[PDB]
Amino acid sequence: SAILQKRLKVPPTINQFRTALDSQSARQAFKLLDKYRPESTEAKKNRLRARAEARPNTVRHGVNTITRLVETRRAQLVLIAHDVNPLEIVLHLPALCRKYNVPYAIIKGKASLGTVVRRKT
Amino acid sequence: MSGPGIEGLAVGLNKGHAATQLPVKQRQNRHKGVASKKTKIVRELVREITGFAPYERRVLEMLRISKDKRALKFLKRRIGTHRRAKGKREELQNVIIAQRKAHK
Amino acid sequence: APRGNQMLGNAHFRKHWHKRIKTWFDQPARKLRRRQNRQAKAVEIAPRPVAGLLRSVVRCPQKRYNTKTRLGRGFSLQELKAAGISQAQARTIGIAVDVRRTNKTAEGLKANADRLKEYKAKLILFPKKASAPKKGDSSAEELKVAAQLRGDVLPLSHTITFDEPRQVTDAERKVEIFRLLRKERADKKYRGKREKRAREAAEE
Amino acid sequence: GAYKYMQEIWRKKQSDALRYLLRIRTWHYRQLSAVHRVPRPTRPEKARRLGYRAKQGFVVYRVRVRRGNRKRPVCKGQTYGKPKTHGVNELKNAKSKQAVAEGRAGRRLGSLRVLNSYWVAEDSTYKFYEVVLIDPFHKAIRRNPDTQWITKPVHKHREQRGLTSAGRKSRGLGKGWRFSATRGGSQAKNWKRKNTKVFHRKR
RNA sequence: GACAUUGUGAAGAGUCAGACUCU
RNA sequence: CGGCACUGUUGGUUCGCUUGCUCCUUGGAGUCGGGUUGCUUGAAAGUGCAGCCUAAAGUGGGUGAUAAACUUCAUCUAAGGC
RNA sequence: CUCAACCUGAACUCAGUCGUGAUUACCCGCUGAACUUAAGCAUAUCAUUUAGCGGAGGAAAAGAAACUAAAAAGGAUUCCCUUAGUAACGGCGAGUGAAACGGGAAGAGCCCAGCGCCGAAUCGAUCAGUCUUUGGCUGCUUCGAAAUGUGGCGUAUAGGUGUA
Repeated sequence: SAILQKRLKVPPTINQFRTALDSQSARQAFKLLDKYRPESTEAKKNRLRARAEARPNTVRHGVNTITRLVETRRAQLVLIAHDVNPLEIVLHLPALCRKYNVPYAIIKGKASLGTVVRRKT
Repeated sequence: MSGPGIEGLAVGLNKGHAATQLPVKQRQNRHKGVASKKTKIVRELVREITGFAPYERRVLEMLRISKDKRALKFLKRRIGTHRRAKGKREELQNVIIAQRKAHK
Repeated sequence: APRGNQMLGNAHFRKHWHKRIKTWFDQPARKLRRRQNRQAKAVEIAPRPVAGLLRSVVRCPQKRYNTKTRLGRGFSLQELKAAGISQAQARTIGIAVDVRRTNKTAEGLKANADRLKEYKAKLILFPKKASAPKKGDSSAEELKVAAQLRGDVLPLSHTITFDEPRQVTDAERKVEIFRLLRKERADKKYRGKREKRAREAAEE
Repeated sequence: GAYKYMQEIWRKKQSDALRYLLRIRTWHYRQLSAVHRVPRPTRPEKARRLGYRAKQGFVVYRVRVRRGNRKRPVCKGQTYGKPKTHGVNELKNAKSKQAVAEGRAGRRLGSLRVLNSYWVAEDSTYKFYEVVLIDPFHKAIRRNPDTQWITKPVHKHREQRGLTSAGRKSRGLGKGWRFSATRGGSQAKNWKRKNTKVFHRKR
């Protein structure tokens, strides 16, 4: 399958996901992103009992949420995983962001983004 | 028309028992069919992304050469119905106009 | 071999009809069963009417029947609004609602509005909790009279009335009824051709 | 949301992007077994629209069905009858390929309940459908009052009884004079009613 | 024989006005 | 053994609901439709079903039983479910 | 090259579930004849029926209009009477052949996807308490499903915001 994907001619709207952020820019992006990771499991455990006895800025995720943010021009930066399968799930995000003038980058690793978000992918 | 000897006609263009018409209000089910603004934006963006089908490209070439009759016949054969063929031809003619205005 | 003057046979018995036979020996049994079911339902839902929801007044669709009226599926939303009853209130009060029917004529709307008003007048509403009555709730000596209604709720009347004798007027007598009917038929038949002639004349 | 975009993109099956994706996916599907569990739906929007939910108890299988007519299974085309029955080749099955795929999935997985299916690819030889099924005995399904209906005995083998959406298409159900042949819920029942000789008690 | 599966390049001819058709 | 009606009591649950005004909003694709083939129907220039090719649109789409254009309208809202 | 993720795919006598096979009167989906009638016979008829295969229940299926119709209009499904041996089909031969309106039995309505808002507010195992324990209720128990989106509002009668 990998060989076939390399061999066949790829239309531009599909090929745009092959060229992702370079290593240095991706490292900078992840360094910035890790500063706003959602609430951890340990943090949730510590917060739960305190709240029983008694929402900062965070990275948003989910294609529907990100699409709503882009269409409302509320997102300042969007990072799209380069390996989303099926690809139709995110095939519209680059064009939508470019249409709404929202900075966007195709970054390597849906697993990496899920790690940033305390998820799988 | 009602009058001496006439209380209503059973035949003719004026046939019908006399009654008072209430104002017509469109039912909710009638609304289905109109595109929303978001739907129109979605369709335009998806068109920009995906592009055109081979028969659409052939019809575009026909319209470029200004063979409207041949384009209509081809769309009748492919799409199937005169109504749909006319609609598709009008859409592709709008595309031709937009491309001409953008490029030249 | 038919012989002599006969009506040509037409019996449809060339299929293996012995495999599909239906008898009606259980007609009285079915009658008794439905009576028993009605009695059980009446006991279950007493003191509410056995027939169930109240139905609307309708005019039969085609011109062969449009001089008659019959019971409908329910009351339209326009009818409920005119009678001042919400759809939810009708549902909990026991009034059939026809979500598909729509009114296009004041007379038809008003007939059912009057029917709803009369039903509301005849309605007896028991307290939600017997101890504490509320507003709109019927009074105690009214509740003491409550009895189960059998048959259709607000049954229709199919009696035919005869118009009072009157005087024949000269205006009535002078009309040419047959010529009027033929004129209407001719106008409807030749409308389109006259429009075509008018268009051709306009172009010329 | 993004689901509208997925729907509109999937409506453009002749575009270059979807042509390439379908080529890759059809090649991949051709190399697997006829009925094969898939980890996640390939068309999440379509699955959601048909009734799928990303919840424990919903599973997806892929079924490959050979295309074309249904050759009449007789030896050397020997029919042994009148000429009206001699046809062997141009005979079309009464059920659609999608219904056949649903039936195959249901037969293979007798412990689950087929909910629906959708088209995913095809070549000149095969058609590929993804069937959404539900485990009627998982607690996530039994305790949810919305999916409790499919966990009842009357919904066993809907796809073998022609009750799924695809299966119902072949039964000719509907309203009006166009669909009058199946009054009562089935053509067979209507035919029985029409052809029954009725003997009233008093006649 | 046609259509689909059927993709990626060259040369020639013919149609046009960069496309199509063929070999 | 069940069913009911009323009392007590245990657990869970209720910022709702209707009508007026205001502004915003509103939908199922290899599906529909078309060609051809086969079966089927009382369905007759195609009633229903299916194979292959083609393949949509958005006041759009379906239907109004004689096919087609251009016209008056009327009536629903398919391709998801109990 | 080390380690760590995800994706895809495996092995387990891993923990706990589920399916198989019977029954034929009725029910649902397929497959599918010929005898016979036509005084022959091939379309037609028998018949969309014997036979064959599969799948449920106490009923099944259908079911809340992409309906009927053309009135001053009806209004889910199922069933009965009537329409009616009628319209229609048919080597227009033999033969075949409905439906709406009308009168009745019974009558009950609804839920999603999508758009939009809240956005994980949702859920399964396991542990520990507790009860009326062949199942339920509580959790800083521990794992996992879920942002490729579980739940709440909400579906054409629309719906939602604010307001009286």
